[PDB]
Amino acid sequence: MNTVPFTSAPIEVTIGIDQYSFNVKENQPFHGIKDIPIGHVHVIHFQHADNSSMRYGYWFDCRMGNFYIQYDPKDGLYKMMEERDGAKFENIVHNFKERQMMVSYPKIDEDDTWYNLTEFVQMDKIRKIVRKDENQFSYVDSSMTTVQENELSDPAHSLNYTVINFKSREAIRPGHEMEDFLDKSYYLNTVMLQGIFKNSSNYFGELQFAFLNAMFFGNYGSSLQWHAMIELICSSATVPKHMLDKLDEILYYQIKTLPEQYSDILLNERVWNICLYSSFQKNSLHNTEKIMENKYPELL
Amino acid sequence: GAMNSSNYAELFNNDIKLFVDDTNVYRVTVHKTFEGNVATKAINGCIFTLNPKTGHLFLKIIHTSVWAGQKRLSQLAKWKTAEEVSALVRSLPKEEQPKQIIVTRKAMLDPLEVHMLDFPNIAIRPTELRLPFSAAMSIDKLSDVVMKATEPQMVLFNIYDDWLDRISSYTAFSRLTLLLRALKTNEESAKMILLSDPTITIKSYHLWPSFTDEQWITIESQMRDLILTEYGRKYNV
Repeated sequence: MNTVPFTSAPIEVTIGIDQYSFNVKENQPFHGIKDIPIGHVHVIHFQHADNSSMRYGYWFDCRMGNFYIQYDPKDGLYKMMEERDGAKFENIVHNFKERQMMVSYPKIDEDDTWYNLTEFVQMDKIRKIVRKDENQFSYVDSSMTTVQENELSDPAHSLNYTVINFKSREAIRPGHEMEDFLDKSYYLNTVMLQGIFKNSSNYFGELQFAFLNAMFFGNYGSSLQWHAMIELICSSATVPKHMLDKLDEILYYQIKTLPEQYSDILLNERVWNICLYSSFQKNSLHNTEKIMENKYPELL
Repeated sequence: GAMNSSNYAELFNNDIKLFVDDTNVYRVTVHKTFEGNVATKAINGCIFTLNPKTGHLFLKIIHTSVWAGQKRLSQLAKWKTAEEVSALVRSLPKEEQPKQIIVTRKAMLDPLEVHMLDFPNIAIRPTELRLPFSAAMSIDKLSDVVMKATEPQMVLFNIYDDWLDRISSYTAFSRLTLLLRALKTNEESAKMILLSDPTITIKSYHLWPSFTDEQWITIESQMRDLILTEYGRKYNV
């Protein structure tokens, strides 16, 4: 079980660790989070009690080093940092655990929620969407723009999501205009899966990462990526049987986890109605369609 | 974005533009089968592609053979339209290519946009205008060339005849829409008005009768009267 210690909690803040969240008071004796399951990515995220604007956070994998949080009173945020001195860190953490100044990652044993939302998400692929190659962890926030947003402004502080554009020379073969526009199988299978992603796992990986950035940070560009990657599959007549069965499970858990009160801004009416009712795959997402109908019948 | 009465004179500036109407591309007669079911029989169609400044009409004839063995023909018709317009633009020298193409129906936007991905500098636009281009096939000489075609064919017309020798393109376009609006509301009445005085003829190289300027005012007057009445009848007002 891994630990992310904190130096202190000098400003009052809501701390998220994956799907969980805890309120910490200004100068409350808080020294971080223990019992974090090894083997999965994690995100630790923040919303200041004084600014419910700029939700921000850190994607990290505990196997890739010893990480802690320290408040920076110049830049005014909780910063992720790496402690390279193994013994100092072990010693720091043991003092704080002995003093019980740490909250426990509160995994329920039956609960596979986090595995199901992160199944294909790989820290090494996150570090290529979020480029800050001097850190093992990746910062994301509410206002970060995507590379595709910047095309239609700082290239260093962007989400390098795979560009998907249904009205692009990339997506449409000359002399196959009508065919490729109404059936995106060639854009999905040859251009995206064979050409760019190499396999379905990397495609599902970016899709799951876009959704989680949307949900945890209200990142608008991420929400657009997540919908785009869903629409590319729903609008393809030819999709491997295992991709569809796995997509149905992916979306089921995403829809299950979405805060009830956020469906209005995080769900795109046109994409979901298309996928579930209009598209080639209307009969292929049984779990997703059942949860969407019982939980968000309004949207449809 | 979309073209309306608030940016109307844009049609007659010196930026090359074309209207594309696809309303006569896919044409059918509906008939009863021997077993008493209903079937369609396709007839020849046309793409109405008009330079509203010059009056140059690029009439692409759509021969019924293009539909042979195809499914979802109303949908294919929009993609066949986009394919032909695109082929037409690529056939023109660069200095003759349109800077904008305005489609009369919004369903043509995505087909044409996709077929013109090679031309990012050509703006594809809808219109809020209700243009009567559907009535193109009430023009005898255009209907004649479409119905006689035995193969796909492109025929070039000037839909203004020689009018621009005497009037501006704003006025020539206004006369054209008045003529086509009349033909669309009551083909028979409109056609009687245009040929009632058999001393006025249509030249071999023209579409419309050779009216003096005063005769055109009278004709124009009669088309407005026709349009107004039919509207009273339609709405009982």
